[PDB]
Formats: sequence, C-alpha cells, structure tokens
Amino acid sequence: SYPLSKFHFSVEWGGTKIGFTEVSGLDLETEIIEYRHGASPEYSKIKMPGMQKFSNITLKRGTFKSDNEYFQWYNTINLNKVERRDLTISLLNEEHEPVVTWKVKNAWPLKVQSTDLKGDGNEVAIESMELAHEGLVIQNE
Amino acid sequence: SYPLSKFHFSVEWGGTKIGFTEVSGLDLETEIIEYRHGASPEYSKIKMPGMQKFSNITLKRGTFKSDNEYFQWYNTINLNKVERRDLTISLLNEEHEPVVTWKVKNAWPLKVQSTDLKGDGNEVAIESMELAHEGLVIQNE
Repeated sequence: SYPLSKFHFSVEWGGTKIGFTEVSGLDLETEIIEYRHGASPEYSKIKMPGMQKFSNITLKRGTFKSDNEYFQWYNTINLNKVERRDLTISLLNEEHEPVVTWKVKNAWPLKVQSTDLKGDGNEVAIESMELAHEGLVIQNE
Repeated sequence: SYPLSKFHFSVEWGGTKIGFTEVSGLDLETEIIEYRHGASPEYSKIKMPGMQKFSNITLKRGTFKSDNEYFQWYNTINLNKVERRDLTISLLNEEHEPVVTWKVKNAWPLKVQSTDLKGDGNEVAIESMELAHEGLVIQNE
C-alpha cells in the first residue's frame, strides 16, 4: 500500500565496486509523424509513431585511494574500438534483493569528469562518468 | 523634411474594388547607341539615346467570395481584340488624397495566376495579374 523509496540501490558495471552516489538518465523516447489531407472535415493532424531514441546515462561516485577504474575503462578506446559492457541497475528491498531492474545493452564511456580543487573546499571529491548505449529494458515483476 | 512611406495607396483599373496587396514594375528604360571613328585621340566610345521600352506591371490581391474580375477581364480576349483600359496608380496622404500619381496608357492582361493549395497551408489565398501597356507618365506636384 506504500510506494518504493529512492536511496537503496546497486550498479553492476564490470568494476570492482557497486556503490554509487548518483544515477540518472534512464529514459525512453519516440518521434511523431504528422499528416493531413486537404479534404478532411477536421483542421488538425493525425499522428503515428516514428523512430526511437535513448538518453545517455550519468554515474557519480567519490574518489578513493588506488582506484583508477573510470580512467582505465575510458583508456580502452582505440580509433573505432572500445570495450563494451552490459550494465545492470537495480533498486533493492530490505533483504538487499532486486525489486526493479533496468537492463542496458552495449555501453561505453563518452566522457570522464574530474573534481575541482578549492582552498576552502570543505567537501568530498566526486568524480563522474557519462555512458552511451544501445537499448533499455525495464523489469518489475 | 521627411520622406514618404510606401503602404497607403490605391489603384483604379475599371474593377469594383481599389484595394491591393502589392504593386510592382513601374519602370522606364532607354537604349544606347555607341560610336568611335579611327582617328580619335580617345580610345573609348561616344554615347547617344536610342529607342524606348516599358516593363510589365504586376498586381496582387486576396481572393474573395463572388468576385471573378481578373478572369472576366482576361476572358475579353478574342483573336487580336481585347478590352484596353486606362490604369491610374496613386500614393496617398493622411486625408486619403493623391500625392504621387502614375498614369498608364492602353493596358490589358498577359496572364492571370491562381493560388496553390496545401493541407497545412495556414494562410490567405492570393491571386495575381500581369499587365502589358503602351506608356507611363509620372506626376508629382
């Protein structure tokens, strides 16, 4: 009778750790094609589905001693070659088991962003990555 | 101390209405005759006036219910006969009186062009006419 919360989750991306600070961009989108012939009694258009799009996925985590994984994956790019991975994102229950799963096909990294530095910057250094992919399936049983 | 504007005007052409959307082609042109005899110290030609020309005049208006005048005038053509008319074009002042007048002799229509139709054509249907004539006099007193 109650909705799910948004703070207990995990990400499987081929790296050593599965803990993240922030995950965003799990969207699906379709184009519209419009039409009207001149003899129609209505003065508006009829609509049908076009081609499909996906958004890029952003992942954020804190920087730790001796963990250089964002860089190492990015550095697998060689002219048109890159290591592609299966990305699995999951929202967890009180037993730490999956409830809602987002399945992502053929991901690789477009960009890796490092932290800024400040003399009075009393906070955690956070690094982030942006991923391209070829498709998303949502499972909730 | 100020020049005249270009949007307040009227056209008298023998039809029921005098309002138009657009008027163009009120031009005058003369040919040149060139000459040089071989003994001249200058290596260029002397110039004098030749024969004269006039341009065709274009008139544009919106289509209205039950007004078929462009067609009716055009349809007076019979082998080499046509109804010829005196065309008077005038630029108006704030009292709606003439300021600048263009006087055109012996006009008749070469062509009548109808509107295109479009399913998404959210605009006014505009018809146009092109006129031949035998002379133009400009009055500005």
